[PDB]
Amino acid sequence: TTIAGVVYKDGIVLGADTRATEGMVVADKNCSKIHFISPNIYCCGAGTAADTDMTTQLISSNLELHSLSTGRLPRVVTANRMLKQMLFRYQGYIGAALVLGGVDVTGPHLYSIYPHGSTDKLPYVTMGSGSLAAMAVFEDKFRPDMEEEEAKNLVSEAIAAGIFNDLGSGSNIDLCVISKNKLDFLRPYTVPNKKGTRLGRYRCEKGTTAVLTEKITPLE
Amino acid sequence: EVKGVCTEAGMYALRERRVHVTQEDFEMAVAKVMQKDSEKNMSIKKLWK
Amino acid sequence: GYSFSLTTFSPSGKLVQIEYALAAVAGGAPSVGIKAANGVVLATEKKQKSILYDERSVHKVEPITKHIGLVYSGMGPDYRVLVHRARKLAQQYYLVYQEPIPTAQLVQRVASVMQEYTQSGGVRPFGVSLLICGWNEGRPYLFQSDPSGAYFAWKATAMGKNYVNGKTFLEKRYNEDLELEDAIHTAILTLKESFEGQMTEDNIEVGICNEAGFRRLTPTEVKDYLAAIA
Amino acid sequence: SIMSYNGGAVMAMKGKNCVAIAADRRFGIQAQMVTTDFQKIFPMGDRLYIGLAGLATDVQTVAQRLKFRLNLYELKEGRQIKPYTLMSMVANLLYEKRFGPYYTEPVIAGLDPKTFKPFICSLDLIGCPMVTDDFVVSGTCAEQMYGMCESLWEPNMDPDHLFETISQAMLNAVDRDAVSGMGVIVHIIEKDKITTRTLKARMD
Amino acid sequence: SAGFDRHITIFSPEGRLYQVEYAFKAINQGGLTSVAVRGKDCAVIVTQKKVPDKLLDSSTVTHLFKITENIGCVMTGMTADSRSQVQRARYEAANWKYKYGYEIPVDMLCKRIADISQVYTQNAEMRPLGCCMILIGIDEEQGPQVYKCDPAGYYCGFKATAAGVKQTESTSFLEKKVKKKFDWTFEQTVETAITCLSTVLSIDFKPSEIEVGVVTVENPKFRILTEAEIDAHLVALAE
Amino acid sequence: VQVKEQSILELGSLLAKTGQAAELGGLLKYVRPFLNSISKAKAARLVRSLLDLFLDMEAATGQEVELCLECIEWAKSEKRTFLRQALEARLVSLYFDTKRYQEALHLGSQLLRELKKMDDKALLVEVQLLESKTYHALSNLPKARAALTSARTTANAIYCPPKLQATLD
Amino acid sequence: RYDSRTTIFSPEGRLYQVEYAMEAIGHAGTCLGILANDGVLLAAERRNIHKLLDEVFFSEKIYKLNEDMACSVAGITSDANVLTNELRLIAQRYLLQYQEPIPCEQLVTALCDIKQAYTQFGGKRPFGVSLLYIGWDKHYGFQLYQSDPSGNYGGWKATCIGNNSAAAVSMLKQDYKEGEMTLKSALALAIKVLNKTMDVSKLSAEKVEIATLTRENGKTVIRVLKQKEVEQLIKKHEEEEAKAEREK
Repeated sequence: TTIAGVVYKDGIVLGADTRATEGMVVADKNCSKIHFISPNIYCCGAGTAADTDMTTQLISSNLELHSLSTGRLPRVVTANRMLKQMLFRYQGYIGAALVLGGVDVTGPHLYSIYPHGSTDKLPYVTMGSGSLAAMAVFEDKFRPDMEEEEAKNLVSEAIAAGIFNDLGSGSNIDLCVISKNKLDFLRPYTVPNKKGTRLGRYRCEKGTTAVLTEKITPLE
Repeated sequence: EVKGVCTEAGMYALRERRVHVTQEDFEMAVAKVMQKDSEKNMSIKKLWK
Repeated sequence: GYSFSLTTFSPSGKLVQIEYALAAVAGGAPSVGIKAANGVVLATEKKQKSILYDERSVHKVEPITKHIGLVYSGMGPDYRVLVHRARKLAQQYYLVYQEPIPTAQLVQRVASVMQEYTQSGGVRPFGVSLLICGWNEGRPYLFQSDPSGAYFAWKATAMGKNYVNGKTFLEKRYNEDLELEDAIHTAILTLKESFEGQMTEDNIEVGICNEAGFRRLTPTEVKDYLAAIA
Repeated sequence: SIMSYNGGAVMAMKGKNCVAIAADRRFGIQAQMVTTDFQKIFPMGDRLYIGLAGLATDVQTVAQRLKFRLNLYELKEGRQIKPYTLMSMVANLLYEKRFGPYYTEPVIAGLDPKTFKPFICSLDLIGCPMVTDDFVVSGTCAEQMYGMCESLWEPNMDPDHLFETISQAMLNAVDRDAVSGMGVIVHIIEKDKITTRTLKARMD
Repeated sequence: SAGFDRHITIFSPEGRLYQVEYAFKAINQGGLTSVAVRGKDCAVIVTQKKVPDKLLDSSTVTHLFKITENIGCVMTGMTADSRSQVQRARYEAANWKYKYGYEIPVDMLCKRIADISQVYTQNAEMRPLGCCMILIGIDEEQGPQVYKCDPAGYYCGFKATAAGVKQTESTSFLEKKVKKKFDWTFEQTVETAITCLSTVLSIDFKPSEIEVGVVTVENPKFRILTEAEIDAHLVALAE
Repeated sequence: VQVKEQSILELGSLLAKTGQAAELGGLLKYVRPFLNSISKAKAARLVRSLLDLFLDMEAATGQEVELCLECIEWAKSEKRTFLRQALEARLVSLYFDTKRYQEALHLGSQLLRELKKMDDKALLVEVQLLESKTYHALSNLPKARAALTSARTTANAIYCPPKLQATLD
Repeated sequence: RYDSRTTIFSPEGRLYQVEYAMEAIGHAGTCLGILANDGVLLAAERRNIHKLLDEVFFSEKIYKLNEDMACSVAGITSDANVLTNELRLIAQRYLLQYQEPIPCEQLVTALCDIKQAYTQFGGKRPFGVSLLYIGWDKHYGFQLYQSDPSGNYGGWKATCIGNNSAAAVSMLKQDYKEGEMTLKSALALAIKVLNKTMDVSKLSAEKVEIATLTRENGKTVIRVLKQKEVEQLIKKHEEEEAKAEREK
């Protein structure tokens, strides 16, 4: 698990990977780790998978309740206050590591949330198991107020450093670009890893398995 | 109210300066005499289904 | 009269205080709703008592989800309660089933909310009837609740004051198959039946359902729609 | 562990216009079997099944609680349930016992009620949904089942070869397991009919 | 005629209820009138005071109440019900900042006030607080606003505002006033806010008998005018 | 193919505006199996528009009333009830244009044996009002009064008489 | 007087609020079930069939409740939706507990104990709803039951509703069958009874409703039969009137 975010001169680029493991066995080769919050705010999830999923759906339901009652666009600082106040009440039992990012009237805002309830406003963050590898790419190559394709090149470089570290991915590098007006979301942005071809004949025969009892039930 | 049919059917001939009374005069007089309560808004009906 | 209360019957008929609550519905602002072949059109009447009232402050056509809208005819202060009830109730379906709630499902539940205030014995019922629209699974829908707790499924109807003139209008008017653009044309033409003198872009307020979701109309289109189109 | 107290193996596999599901038959305490007719696949409406594996208490418990909520759903609405809708229903039921959790891992397989589109997914013991396009497996002998399905699966398969692939995947993997076996039942469903077959396996 | 529902809060035959609309004439025992005016980028509250005693103080009389640093209000009706209404307004303005992390809009606050006044009509067994509230505030990308909350649970935002005893006479003056397209350059606002109250009450007041609260988009803090500069605007209109 | 199909309607409009009748009346004789090619319900607007632009041209009445009778006998053998009743209502209007004396009344009586028995309503208001013209044209005042009064109570149940109201008024 | 809450008793001595609710159902719809060997049926009436409605559910009086039972309804509609959502929730609680369907009698007594309990605890109305029961079980087969506002019930072989259609019970005895109780013999009896009680003549198909329940291969299908085959059932009875006048 390797997630990262950055703030360029106009918006926020998020990045993640596509592997969920159970033990030391790859359970999923294509998992979505970038979650919807609002039409300007997205959130990357890390930690316990079911804890991050059920948390990111509740707060996204409250902001849809909030903004439709209010009648205007939500704020990133509102989603910051809801998450750190909920997670503090569970005393860190819910294991959720989140990267919160969005563009408000006041501009872009990027946060990092720890499962005990501590939040940090930063221009660039990494979370997850391979966060140590992705952070070294940032500090070597971050400069303030980058352009669009310059910032997209930095994140896909930083995520790929964690992929070629352990607990990487069956790689489909994801990107979510949030700007002041345009919103992008790219699942197959980069496929660096391919599965090799199968060079053997595995001809399953029509009748090579003994059957004790058959049963037919039609439908309509 | 059979009389009310008989008076209003013959009344149609009076406004025509006519003494002849047809079957069409009665069939228009049936809808005139017979009416209904015409219970509107239907919410009273479906509170009480 | 026996009535005076809600927890007892009359010796002959039914509950009288619920019938008196329907009298406040008929003394409200008029409204209309027409179900067309590709969408449902809601339209209501909205006049201020003076030239001082800001018209763009409080709205009548009110969205519930991205495909469900709702109007009323009664008292606006009681209207804001069950709107906020229906918002939070619509999210509870989506947290469980992860799917936008169908329009026949809220009316099971919103009418059960208006049910509960008709119980004993120190509370009052609502004085608001509703009209609920939406386009779920291709076919669009148009329902109507009441303070008693029952509900319907209309082709076209009209509530508020002078509804009997709008009903005999729509009985002579509404056919089976028209588009949404012809539906708004006969939805303002039935609002002109019982409205007051001037009808500007701020006297009416109109929302629609497409299959592309629920939307309410800004006064730029509504000025251009009422511009000489009857 | 607690998952290794009774054993079990549930496999689902997606075909061209059809979907198959299979499970074992052995019921038993840690080293002592009891019977060979323990049901682990339960019908939840037509053309849509579910498989359970793990602790034998929570297999019979959750399959009754889910049946409790399904019949109340299919009466408030005249329609049947969509396969995406059941996955959200099961994930709600497991997450309510967040700290008292049921020890099972469900596998859902079925077709679309309107179209012919198949659907497979599996969940964790606390309700993490995970949809795939080829196969899902659950039970104690999970690592043996990944070794068979990664080599034998083909994308577009008729119901003839899909039955023969899931047969050889279940027989060769469960015979490597010790606490699973004693018979394998296979359900293969499609738009027109439902076929149930039992296989000739090692009874040791 | 009715007669019927004139003790408790139930319906009448056709179709209203009387205990809520007896609170509308419960404002008028204050013997007072308040005027709010929004013309352009500023906003003005004006309200007279009535001091009937020399032993009575001056500082503890003012009906201008500061809710938050950018939101002020004025209260009419009876006195004791007015201050408990303000205590809920000060309380829920701070809950918005705590729950949601930013300053509450003036539009959102009257929803939270009128919904509390709504339950007392729907559910019985509490007297429904016979007072009226007028708000002002500055909103980003919306300009200044003037809102009014009612004892029934109704609210509506509107430009020129009167309350107290003399609504129908002051609003009749302001309909004829706000019909010409004159600009409102922060002293066109105040001078009309004075002379409307000055002719409807027919007082043309001496400088020490009123209060004026103000807010402007150059300093969005709520501000109560000094007695010296009240005299400066009074000598401005009568040149 | 279809670009020629609407070109028949386009050239037929040129046959009407430039003022030639045997070529346009020959076109109305030509498109009669071509009427068996498109939407049969909305074909009545196509029959109406080609008949109206034919009759608005010039008094060549040897082809006017005769090609009307050709279309009547066609609908005896094609059996579209709404079209043939629409053609008779134009025909009795054509009878009034020259004051054809009793067969306008004889046709209108045979329409009222049909129309008030049917379910369509807006064609009744036309034939009730057009008889009230010709009873007044034959100087019978009280019978034209009764035909007008029956037209009033019929005209109270229509979506829009958007132009027929002023014709009635 | 004694027209207060349900508590109290009247002198001499009875319960006036219960009697007011039991007379209210006569001014409501009309429902009836008939005898049948190897089946059972229900019949209902479409009230206020005005031409600006949709009927998106196509089942209004009838509510299929467990798997092999349904019910009619008659009374206050506000209380009708409360009972049906409660009654379906009883049958699934039993099914969760024993893994066997509810045997069609103690489902009725479970509701009748709820409907009674609002007559003794103050201050509530009683339920102003009577309703029918159809079903099949392992022990007795096809059954009929009749609810009351007081919580009283009773089994039947043919029954109906009161002040609307209380004269139908006299017709059910005069045209009674016993033994020869096939479904087609009973459907012909159903359209004849609804002919007189529904005072609108000629019995248009949009004013009625017929629901059946049979036993087929151990499945107990439940049919809400469509409007097309109502038509050929009505015209059969219209033909039998022209055949019956041959004695005249």
